[PDB]
Amino acid sequence: LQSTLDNIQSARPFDELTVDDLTKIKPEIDAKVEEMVKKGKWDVPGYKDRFGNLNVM
Amino acid sequence: DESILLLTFLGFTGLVAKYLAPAYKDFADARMKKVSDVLNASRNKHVEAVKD
Amino acid sequence: MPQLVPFYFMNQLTYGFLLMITLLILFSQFFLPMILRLYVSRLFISKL
Amino acid sequence: ISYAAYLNVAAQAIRSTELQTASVLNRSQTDAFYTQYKNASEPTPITK
Amino acid sequence: KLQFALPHETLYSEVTQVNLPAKSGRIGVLANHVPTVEQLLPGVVEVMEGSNSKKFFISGGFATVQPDSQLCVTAIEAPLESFSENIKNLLAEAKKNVSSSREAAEAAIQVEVLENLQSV
Amino acid sequence: LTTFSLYTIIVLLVITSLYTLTNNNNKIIGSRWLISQEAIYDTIMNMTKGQIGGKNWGLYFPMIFTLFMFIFIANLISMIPYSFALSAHLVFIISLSIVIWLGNTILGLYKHGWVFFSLFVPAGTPLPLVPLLVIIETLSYFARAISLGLRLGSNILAGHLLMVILAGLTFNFMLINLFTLVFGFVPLAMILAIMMLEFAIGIIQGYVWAILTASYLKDAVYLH
Amino acid sequence: MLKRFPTPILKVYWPFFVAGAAVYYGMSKAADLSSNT
Amino acid sequence: MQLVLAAKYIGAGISTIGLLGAGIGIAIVFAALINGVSRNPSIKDTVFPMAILGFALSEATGLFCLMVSFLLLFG
Amino acid sequence: QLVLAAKYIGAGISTIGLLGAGIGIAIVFAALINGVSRNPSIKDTVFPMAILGFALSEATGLFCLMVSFLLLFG
Amino acid sequence: MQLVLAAKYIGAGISTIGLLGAGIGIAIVFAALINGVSRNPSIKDTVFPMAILGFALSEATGLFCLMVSFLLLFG
Amino acid sequence: MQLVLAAKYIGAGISTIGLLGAGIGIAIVFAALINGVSRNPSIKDTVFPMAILGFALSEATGLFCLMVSFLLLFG
Amino acid sequence: MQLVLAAKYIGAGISTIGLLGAGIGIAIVFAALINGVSRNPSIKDTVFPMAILGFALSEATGLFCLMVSFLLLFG
Amino acid sequence: QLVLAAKYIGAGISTIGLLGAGIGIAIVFAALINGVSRNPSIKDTVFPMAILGFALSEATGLFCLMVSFLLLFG
Repeated sequence: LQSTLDNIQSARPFDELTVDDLTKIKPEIDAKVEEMVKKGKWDVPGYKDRFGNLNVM
Repeated sequence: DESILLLTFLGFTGLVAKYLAPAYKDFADARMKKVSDVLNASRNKHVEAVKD
Repeated sequence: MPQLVPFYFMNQLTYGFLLMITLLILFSQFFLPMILRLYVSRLFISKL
Repeated sequence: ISYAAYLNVAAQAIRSTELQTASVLNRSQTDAFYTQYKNASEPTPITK
Repeated sequence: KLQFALPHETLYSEVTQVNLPAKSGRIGVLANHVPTVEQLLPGVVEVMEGSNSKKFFISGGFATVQPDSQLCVTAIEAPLESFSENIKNLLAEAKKNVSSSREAAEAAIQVEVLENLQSV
Repeated sequence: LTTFSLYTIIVLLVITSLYTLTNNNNKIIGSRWLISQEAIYDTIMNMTKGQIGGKNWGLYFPMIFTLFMFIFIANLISMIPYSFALSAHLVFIISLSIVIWLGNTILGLYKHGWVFFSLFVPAGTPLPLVPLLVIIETLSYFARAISLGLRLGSNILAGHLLMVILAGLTFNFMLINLFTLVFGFVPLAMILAIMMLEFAIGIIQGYVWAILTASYLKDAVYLH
Repeated sequence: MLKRFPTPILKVYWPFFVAGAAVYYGMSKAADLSSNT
Repeated sequence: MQLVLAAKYIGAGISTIGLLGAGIGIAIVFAALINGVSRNPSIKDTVFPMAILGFALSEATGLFCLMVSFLLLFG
Repeated sequence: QLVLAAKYIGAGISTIGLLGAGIGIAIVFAALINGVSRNPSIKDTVFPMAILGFALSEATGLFCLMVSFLLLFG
Repeated sequence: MQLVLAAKYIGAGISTIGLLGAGIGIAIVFAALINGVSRNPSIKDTVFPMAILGFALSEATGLFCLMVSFLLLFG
Repeated sequence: MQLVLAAKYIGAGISTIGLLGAGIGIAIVFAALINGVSRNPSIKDTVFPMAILGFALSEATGLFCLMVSFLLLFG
Repeated sequence: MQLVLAAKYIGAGISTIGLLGAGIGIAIVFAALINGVSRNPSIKDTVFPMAILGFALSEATGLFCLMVSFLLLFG
Repeated sequence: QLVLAAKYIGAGISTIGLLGAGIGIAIVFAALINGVSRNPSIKDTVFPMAILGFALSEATGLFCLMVSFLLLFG
C-alpha cells in the first residue's frame, strides 16, 4: 500500500488525460465501451452522475 | 448585387466575432473547468482509499 | 425555378442519397462510439 | 379533510434530516380524544 | 415591511424581493405590490433583503399584502437546510402508505410533499 | 458530376473534421471545441431517449443523430455567400423526408402488423364518428409524409431568396443619386438583421426535423 | 484519434433502406418524365 | 396567352394571404409557453418538448399554403 | 384559355382557407401548454385528447388544401 | 359557357373560405376541454360526452360549407 | 405585356396582406413576456431565451410572406 | 399605360391593409405594459425597456409592410 | 379614364386600413381602465403610458389615412 500510494503520487495523468492513456493502462475501458455499443444504449450513468451534463434542453 | 450580400456576410461574421466568440470561449472554459475539477476530485478520492 | 428544375434530378439525387448512407455508417461505427469512450471513461474515473 | 388539516398533514410530513427539537416533536404528534356528544348522550371518546 | 411568522417562530415580522408559491402559481412581491390575498401552497420560499437571500421551505399557509404594505405571511413551518436524506427514507415509506391507503388523501398529501422534496 | 455532387462531398469532409480534429485526440478533460460536440450529444441523448425512449431508443440514436448533424451543417454551408442549393434543392430534402416517412410506415406495418391500422383509429370514440376518424387520421398521417420535408426546405429556400432580393434592391438604392447613397446603409442594416435571423432559424429547424421524425417514430413504435 | 466499434443495427434500419430503394425506382421514372416537358 | 400568365400571378398573390394565420398561431403557442413557465417555473422541462412539437405543427399549415404559391410562381 | 385562368384563380382563393388551421392548431397546443402548467400532472390523460383535437383542427385545413389541388390540377 | 365554367372554379374558391371558421371552432372546443380537465383532474368523465357533442356541432358548419364547394365545382 | 406586368404589381399588393398576421404575432409574444415577468418579478432569466425563440419564429413566417411579396413586386 | 398606372395605385391600396394588423399589435404591447405595472408597481424599471423593445419589433413588421406600400405608390 | 377611376378605387382600399387602428386605441384604453380599477392608485404613473400607447397606435392609423388622402387628391 505504501508503494501503491507512491505510484499514485509520482505518476498520474490528470493534468493531461487522453482516452488513449486510459485505454492503454486499462483495456477495461474498451471492454465496457464495446459492451455498450453491443447493448445499444448510449446513455451511461457515470457521465452525468458527477461529471457534467449541460444540455440545451 | 451579390457584393452587397457578401458585405452582409462580412458584417455577420463581425457581429459573431464581437459578441458570440468571447461568449462561446467563456462558456467552453466554464465547462472545461468543471470537468477538470471532477476528474481531479476522483484522483484525490482514490488517494484517500489507499490510506483508509 | 432552375434550382428546382434541372434535368439532373436523378443524378443529383443519387449523389445525395449516397451521402446519407455514408454519414449513417460513419457516425454509427466511428464517431458516436468515440463519444461513448468519453462516457465510459468518465464512469471508470467515477469508480476511482 | 379541511384546508388547514391539509396543511397540517403537510407540516407533519415536513418535520422529516433529523435535528428535530422537542417542540417540533410535540407539534408533530399530540394525544387527545374528542368526545362527541348528542343532545347528555355521548358517542364515546375516540382519538383525535 | 414584510412579516413572516410561524406559530412557533417569527422570521421577518418592505423587504426587497420575496418569491412565494401560491394557488396563483408563483407570485413575487418587490417593494410595493398591489394588495392581494393568496393562499400559499406547500412551498419553496425565497426572501431577499438587499442582495442577501434566505431560502425557506414552507408548509403552505397564507399570504396577504395588506393595503398598508404589510406582507403578512403566516405558515406552519419554515431554513431549507434543516428539511434537507431522512426525508428520502420517508419518501419510500410514503409511497408504501399510498398503496394501502381520509388516509388515502393523507397519503396523497405525502405525495405532494414528495414533489416538494424533489425540488430540494 | 454536378455542382451539387461537389458540395455534398464538402459536407462529408466538414462532418469528419468534427470528430477528427475538433477532438483533441479524444481528451477526457475536454477541449473548447470538443465540449460543443459533447453538448450536442447530450441534448440528443436526452431528446431521443425522451422521444423514442422505451426498450429501443439507442437503436434509433445514430439515425436521429445523422439527421441532426446533416441539417445542422447543411444550413451553415448553404448560408455561405457563394454556395449552392442543397437544401434549396428541395427535391433531395423532400425525397429524404418521404423516404423516412415511408420507412416509418413500413416499420409500423412490419413491426406492428395489420393492427398498425389501429394507429389510424385514434381512440374508441362513439361509433357514428369512428369511420370519419379513420379517414381523416390516415389523411393526416400522409400529410405527415410531406410536412416534414416542406418545413426544412421552405425555411432555407425562403431565407436565401429574401437576402438576395433585398441585396439587388439596395444595389439599385446605391446606384441612384447620392442623396439616397446618404441613407444607403440603413436598409443594409435590415439585411444584416435578417441574415442573423436566417442562421438562427436554420438551427431551430435543425432541431425541429429531428424531433419531428422522432415524433413520427414515437407514434410508429408505440402504437397510437 | 479515430476508433471503430461496429454497431450491428444495420438490420434495424431495414425498413428505412427499403423505403429508399422504392423511391429510387419511382423517382427514376419521374425524372425521365420531368426531363422532357 | 397573357390572360393565363396574368391569372397565374394573380392566383399566387391571393394564396399568400393564408400564411398570416400560421403567423398568429406561432405567437399563440409561444405566449402559452411563457405564461406556463411564469405560473410554475418548475414546469419548464415538461413543457419544453411539447412547445417545440406544437410550434412545428402550427407552422406546417402555413407552409402548405406557401407550397401552392410556389407551385404557381415557379410553375 | 379563360378556363385555365379560372382554375388558377379559384386555387388561389381556396389556399387562404389554410389560415384558419394555422390559428386552430395553435389554440389546441396553447391550451395543452396552459393545462399542463395548471396541473403539473394532467399531461398523461390530456396529451391524447390534445392530439385528437390537433388532428381534427388540421383536417379542416386539409379540406381547404385538397379542394385547392382539385381546382388547380382538376 | 366559358364564363359559366369559369364561375364554377372561381365560385368554388370563394366558397372554400367558410371552412376557416369551423376549423377554429373545433380548436376552441378542445381548448376548453383541456383547460377544464386540468382544473379538476376528474370532471373529464362528465365532460367527455358533452365535449364530443360540441366537436360535432363546431365541425358541422365546415361540412355544410364544404358540401357547397363540391356542389358548385362539380355541379 | 402591360396586362402581365400589371398583374405582377397587383399580385405583390395582395401578398402584402399576409404580413399583418406576423405583426400582431410579435406583440402577442411580447405581451406574454411582460405579463409573465410581472407575475413572478424574477422569472426573466429562464424566460428571456424562450421569448427570443418565440419572436424569431413568428417573424419568420411573416418574412416568408414578404419574400413572396417582393418576388412578385420586383420580379 | 393605363393598366400599369392603375396597377401601381391599386396595388398600393392593397398594401395599406397590412398596416391595420400593426395598429392592433402596438396596442397589445402597451396593454400588457399597463396591466403589468399595475400588478406590481416596481416591475416598471425592468419592464419599461421590454415594452419599448416590444413596440419596436412589432412596429418593424409594420415598417416592412409600409415600405411595400410606398414602393407601389412611388415606383 | 381608368387611372382616375383607379385613384378613387385605391383610396377606398386604404380606408379599410383604419379598422385595425380603431381596435388598437380601444385595447390601450381597456388596459388603462382595468389597471386603474385594479389599483385605485397606479393612475398617475400609468397615465403618461396610456397617452403614449394611444399615440403610437393612432400613428399607424394616420399612415393609412394619409395614403388614402394621397389617393383621393392625387
